[PDB]
Amino acid sequence: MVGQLSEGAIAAIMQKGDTNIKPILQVINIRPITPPRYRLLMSDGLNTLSSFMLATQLNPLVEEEQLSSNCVCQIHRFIVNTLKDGRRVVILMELEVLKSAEAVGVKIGNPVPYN
Amino acid sequence: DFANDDIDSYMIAME
Repeated sequence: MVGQLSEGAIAAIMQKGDTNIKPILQVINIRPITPPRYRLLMSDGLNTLSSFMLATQLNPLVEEEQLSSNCVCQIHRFIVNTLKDGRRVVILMELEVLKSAEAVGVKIGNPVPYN
Repeated sequence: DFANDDIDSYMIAME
């Protein structure tokens, strides 16, 4: 099932800062930071990365439970913000949920944290 | 609370 995810997309974002790609990613976890701001742990099958942030305009996808842990989504627009210390925050601007959490049911594959 | 670091604070300060 890992062939369903854009393996290598997290490394490409973190090395190249590519924003043209439309990677297919699995949500591993979502958590609100305190009008909620959602931080996402995402997987591309090979790696996870925890510095994804949901743009406020996408909050309805969480509020209506379309975007939830274990779902698979395709990113259609995102921005990278590189911190002074070199870590990168990935702001998800537009996305489509391709397969619901219920339909997927579990983490895909055995991704390891990016470093 | 995965990755409970200072990235939360950065994302708060954004926008």
